[PDB]
Formats: sequence, C-alpha cells, structure tokens
Amino acid sequence: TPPPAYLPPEDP
Amino acid sequence: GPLPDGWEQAMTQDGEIYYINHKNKTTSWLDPRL
Repeated sequence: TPPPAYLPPEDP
Repeated sequence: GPLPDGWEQAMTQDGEIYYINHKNKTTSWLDPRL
C-alpha cells in the first residue's frame, strides 16, 4: 500500500 | 532507531512507523535499518 506522500517528518 | 542515512521514523495512525528520507525522496514503510 502507499504510505503518506514524500513529506517532511511528523512526530505527534 | 539507528537509521541508514539518518532519516525519520514516525508513527502514522495507520499503525506504521514510516521511514522517509529527503536524500531518498521517498516514503517507505518499515525500518530500513533492519
């Protein structure tokens, strides 16, 4: 499956 | 977690600790470091 797009990274 | 290039692992609600690298320009699911 696809994960979240190419992105700067998340913590919460 | 000791990442390959040093790229971040985050907890998404889908229940995945995702690895995304700005040097890789891609979003990968599981720890690449294994």
